[PDB]
Amino acid sequence: MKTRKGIILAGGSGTRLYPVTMAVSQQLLPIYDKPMIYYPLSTLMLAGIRDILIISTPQDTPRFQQLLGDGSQWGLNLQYKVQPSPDGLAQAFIIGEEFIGHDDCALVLGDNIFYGHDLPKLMEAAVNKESGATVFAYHVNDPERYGVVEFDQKGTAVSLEEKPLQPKSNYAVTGLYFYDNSVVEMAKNLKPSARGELEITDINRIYMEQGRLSVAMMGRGYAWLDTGTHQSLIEASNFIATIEERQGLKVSCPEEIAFRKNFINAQQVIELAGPLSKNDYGKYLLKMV
Amino acid sequence: MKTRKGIILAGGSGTRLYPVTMAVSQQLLPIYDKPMIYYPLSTLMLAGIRDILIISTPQDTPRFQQLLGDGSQWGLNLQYKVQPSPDGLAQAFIIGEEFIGHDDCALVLGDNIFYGHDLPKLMEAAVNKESGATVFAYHVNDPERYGVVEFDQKGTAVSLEEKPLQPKSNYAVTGLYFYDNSVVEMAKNLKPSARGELEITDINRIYMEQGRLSVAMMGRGYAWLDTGTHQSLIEASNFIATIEERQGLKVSCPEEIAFRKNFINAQQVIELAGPLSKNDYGKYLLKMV
Amino acid sequence: MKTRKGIILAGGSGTRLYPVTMAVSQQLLPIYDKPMIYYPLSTLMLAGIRDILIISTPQDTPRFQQLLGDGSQWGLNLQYKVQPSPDGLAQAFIIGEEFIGHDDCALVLGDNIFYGHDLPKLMEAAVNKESGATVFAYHVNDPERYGVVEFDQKGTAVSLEEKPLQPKSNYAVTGLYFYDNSVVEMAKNLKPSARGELEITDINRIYMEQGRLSVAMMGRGYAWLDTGTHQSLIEASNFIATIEERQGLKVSCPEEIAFRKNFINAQQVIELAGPLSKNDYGKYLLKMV
Amino acid sequence: MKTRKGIILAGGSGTRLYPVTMAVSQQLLPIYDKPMIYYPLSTLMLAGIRDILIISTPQDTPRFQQLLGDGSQWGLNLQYKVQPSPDGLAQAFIIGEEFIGHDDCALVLGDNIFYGHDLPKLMEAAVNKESGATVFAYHVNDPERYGVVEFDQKGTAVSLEEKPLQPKSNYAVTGLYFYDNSVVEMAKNLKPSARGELEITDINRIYMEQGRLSVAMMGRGYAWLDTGTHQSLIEASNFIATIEERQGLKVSCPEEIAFRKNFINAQQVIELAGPLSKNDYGKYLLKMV
Ligand SMILES: O=c1ccn([C@@H]2O[C@H](COP(=O)(O)OP(=O)(O)O[C@H]3O[C@H](CO)[C@@H](O)[C@H](O)[C@H]3O)[C@@H](O)[C@H]2O)c(=O)[nH]1
Ligand SMILES: O=c1ccn([C@@H]2O[C@H](COP(=O)(O)OP(=O)(O)O[C@H]3O[C@H](CO)[C@@H](O)[C@H](O)[C@H]3O)[C@@H](O)[C@H]2O)c(=O)[nH]1
Ligand SMILES: O=c1ccn([C@@H]2O[C@H](COP(=O)(O)OP(=O)(O)O[C@H]3O[C@H](CO)[C@@H](O)[C@H](O)[C@H]3O)[C@@H](O)[C@H]2O)c(=O)[nH]1
Ligand SMILES: O=c1ccn([C@@H]2O[C@H](COP(=O)(O)OP(=O)(O)O[C@H]3O[C@H](CO)[C@@H](O)[C@H](O)[C@H]3O)[C@@H](O)[C@H]2O)c(=O)[nH]1
Repeated sequence: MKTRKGIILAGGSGTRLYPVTMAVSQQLLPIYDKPMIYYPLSTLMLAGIRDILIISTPQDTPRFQQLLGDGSQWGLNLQYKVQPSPDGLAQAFIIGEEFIGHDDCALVLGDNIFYGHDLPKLMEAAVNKESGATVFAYHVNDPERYGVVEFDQKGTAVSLEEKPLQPKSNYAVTGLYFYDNSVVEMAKNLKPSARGELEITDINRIYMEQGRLSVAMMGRGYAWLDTGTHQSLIEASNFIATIEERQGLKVSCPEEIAFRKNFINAQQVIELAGPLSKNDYGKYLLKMV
Repeated sequence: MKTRKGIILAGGSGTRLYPVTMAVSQQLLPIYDKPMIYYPLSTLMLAGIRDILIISTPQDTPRFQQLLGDGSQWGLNLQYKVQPSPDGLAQAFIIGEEFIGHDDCALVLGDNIFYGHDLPKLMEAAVNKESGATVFAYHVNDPERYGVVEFDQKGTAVSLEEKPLQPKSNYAVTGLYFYDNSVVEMAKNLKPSARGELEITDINRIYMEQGRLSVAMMGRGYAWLDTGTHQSLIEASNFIATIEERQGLKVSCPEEIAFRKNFINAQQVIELAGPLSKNDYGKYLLKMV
Repeated sequence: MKTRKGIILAGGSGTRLYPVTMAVSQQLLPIYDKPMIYYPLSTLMLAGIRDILIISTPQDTPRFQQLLGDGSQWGLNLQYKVQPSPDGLAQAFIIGEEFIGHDDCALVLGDNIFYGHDLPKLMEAAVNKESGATVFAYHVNDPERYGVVEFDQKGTAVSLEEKPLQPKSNYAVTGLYFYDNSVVEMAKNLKPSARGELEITDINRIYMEQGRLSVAMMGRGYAWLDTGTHQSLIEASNFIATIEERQGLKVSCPEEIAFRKNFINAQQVIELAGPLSKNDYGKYLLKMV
Repeated sequence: MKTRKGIILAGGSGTRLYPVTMAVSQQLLPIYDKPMIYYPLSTLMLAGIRDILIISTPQDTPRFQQLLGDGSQWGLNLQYKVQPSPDGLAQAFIIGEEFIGHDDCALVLGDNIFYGHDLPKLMEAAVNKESGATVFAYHVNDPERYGVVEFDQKGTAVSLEEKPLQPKSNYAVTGLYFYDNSVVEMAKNLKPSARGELEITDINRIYMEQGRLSVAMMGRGYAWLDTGTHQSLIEASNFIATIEERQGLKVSCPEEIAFRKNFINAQQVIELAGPLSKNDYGKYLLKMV
């Protein structure tokens, strides 16, 4: 089956970004012209996923609801669930067990921003994979900060380690994952790691050992914009601004993607444009159709 | 009397910045490494004002309270009051009548960012003025968007117009004002303009006609950053970021300002820095003391 | 035949960028960590093109030769020729007539900077096209400034205009072109335009009217960094720096491309690294092998 | 005597910046909208110095002369001299001995960028000093990279060390110095240091030991931009671009300075702005007068 459910994990207290995140959720922070979460949301929409569960903190979930509603305005079906404590990426599947049901599901971090050509085809295999899991590898300068995947000479991925002190490679596993239905029980069966979290890397290693993990390489022609510091956030906004102003197009605009993939029509677009017409956003949509 | 009370007017629905202000008050949005509200707050602190009333919309006032508390952590006394409808800048003095009492009071807009090494000195005269008012002029190339002050050959302020279609000068009257106690009665007597607002420019014209208006000039050593569009927000964040890292200092950091003006001591700075120490905002403070 | 010759047109006086370009040729200006010309040179190398003619002004041509030499150090064959006066892009084929001989040839502008995922594949049809020409269309905000290609409902390119006052579309024809051997005679018979230049757009319209022009779409996932203003130059440098620092990889590094495509071996790279080892460039190459 | 002569030391091979300095003199590289040399040149002009000697390498000197000419277009008198080998900053006084004659003279490095609203007043004292020397200190986080000046409790300069492994303070002695006529003979008596150069710090230590040294402090309102690496160059260009755009001015624009200090008149400004009018550098000047 094609993966048609997705979860955006957008919780966390954001201590690493204080004081900016003392009174605004990290995933609501603007990346130039739109909140951060519009980017990973766009990534799921580009993969054809329209049924999505958003997980956030007790305090932030209602702000995401206020921003997005049930998503029907974009031809989506959005649901929300609260994560009491940030216990690890894998907890997303426990919290989302009912939402997932017996289907396949993708997980994307609310702060995962991708930009690049052919992202839909980069994700196509993952979306259509019969069983197992797919993750994406990206070369970074500081592998120690991420889940790291090692490849042998044939170029086959043969190991995964979470924040290794001596990375076996410079390839980090990104915040976009595709899983089959077995991930739910797999997650419920995990024990906390040394840092007290249900590790996504433990989930991935299981799939790998059973030969069910596909590691899709995301080439250097793609940008995976970091959002870990005040500096990286402003560099992400400038990057997106440089692209949009030059092209006269927006990057990860849900309304545009919904329209282009026919989740909604021109008429619906014109309505959505109304409340946004005081700036380039609403005008952009009207000009579009 | 030295002006020792101040009001930060930080209401508004933020429609102009949608969708980034759909779930977030514009004044909580970050300008590089701190919430926008830290900027006008620092401006008042730099004038020696420690008793401050923050006004916002019903919905947003509690978020400002959660972010700032009563201000005692920085040696300030912050109180809060709500503005049900944005009836105009001058309504700040009606809502703040009880807070003001019989004292002089300054008003700063919550979305105004003032920068300038000599600003404290420039505000000194305004703080000490015995009666009347002081406003701050800044050269812009789009005067038609603001209150505009015209000067005669001698250099005396001769007229004030709110968004003149044919500006008489290129000097905008910025959102920082120091008034004597009579502004409250002036405000309570104003009638709404054509746009249905109690205008700050009408208040300023009254002081001008009584011969009690001083105009402080902010020359090219100053910056008054635009926060009106997605584009101006990133331009403002870029400005703060480049100046802080190239000049090795922090712009409008209340903890630093409170410490430097002795509102708080080194022990308190370290205590405040703890929760903020995962990034340079907190580490800078620890190094400072 | 596969296109195996290329021309980099890097002349012009650069008046648009004065006074920066009174002091340095535009194509020698740094785009973060390397001279601008390294970018279009990398593009040709990525297409497998190693036999290249560099055209510049009488004053600058020796500068490029000083920088690049004959390119043998990177397994290329670089030659130089002077363009007495900037009489138009098409003059490149007259100046390069002897160099081109009877072969196919690509033309890239010395200030053309592309960044994106599958560039080699995007150019593959062009490199292998039997006869005719191939150009690349990119969506921009200001088509008026470029050669514009209009598409009909079916998506077929139906017209080409050079800087139309009323663009028939928002697709600009970039500075990368692939031609068969017939372009030389077209160029020799072209009459100057209203502005007194031999227009590349007239050459392209000739191919188009013969039904021999392919228009390869460069999606919004690619960046075509503008280099026309002081502002666009720093946005380009920041864009590249953002990508490189995050990845720990360089964009358009000729030594790396030469090495990866086996134009040179590791031993060769070590020698090239020597004179560059005082900064990350030299160190990067050493680390690479 | 008022200091009326200045020397800009602009040699060196700039190997740390390869490959961008392979075919371009480092001081001809742009810092946003004008060549690097314009900055230290403006620093001298702001001190009222109009008789200037530019010293560079045998390959680069002619390029500066090509760009700047005799400086008469800006009411200056510029002359040039070649430094055969980079034997040290202090060699400037030997090479420039004939130029200096019996007068006082300032020395500024060709790659130092000084910014600050009060710099002119700050330099006024130095220009008027009857005898002795004035140097400029600036706080840095990496004092070990520069000449370092230590102050006692009183605030008196008590030691000077060139690149100390154990810095005695964090105040760097920047690349701007004002000397009386005794500096020439001091230079003739210097012996090369361990690194084989005539050190400016030995000269300054002599003045210090004779109790004839003044140290001007550049505090928070100043910026002293690093131009040593590819990264610092873009950081410096970002600083200039942001300050210029946000504050509506030009940093170190010789035409503007020449006009404002009455070195040239409005007609000459327009004439000079013509060739520069395709962009804002020229348009700003036209608007200025
Ligand atoms: O104790 C925790 C841990 C994470 N989070 C949140 O979950 C998201 C994950 O971010 P982060 O903690 O910085 O990622 P890491 O936990 O360091 O790494 C995970 O996410 C990386 C990027 O997606 C993967 O490379 C790693 O393999 C995976 O373990 C964020 O928005 C966090 O706020 C919390 O709230 N609390
Ligand atoms: O009743 C009100 C009116 C305004 N605001 C806020 O105040 C700021 C002011 O913005 P805006 O209303 O759009 O500015 P204008 O009212 O058009 O202009 C005012 O602010 C300018 C400087 O920013 C001055 O030059 C003008 O003279 C003055 O009238 C915003 O964040 C508003 O939301 C409130 O909170 N309540
Ligand atoms: O005789 C010439 C003409 C141009 N150039 C250089 O080529 C580049 C092109 O810039 P410019 O001359 O300003 O562009 P245009 O010639 O106005 O336009 C051309 O380049 C555009 C994309 O850059 C295309 O869209 C247009 O169709 C094509 O005609 C610059 O670095 C020029 O200096 C030369 O070296 N020699
Ligand atoms: O004989 C020489 C020596 C240097 N330079 C140039 O002068 C600048 C100085 O650069 P560099 O030699 O690398 O700096 P240092 O000599 O290490 O440091 C000097 O410059 C610093 C400020 O930039 C001061 O703090 C130090 O005290 C002073 O010794 C460069 O553009 C050089 O190419 C010359 O043109 N000729």
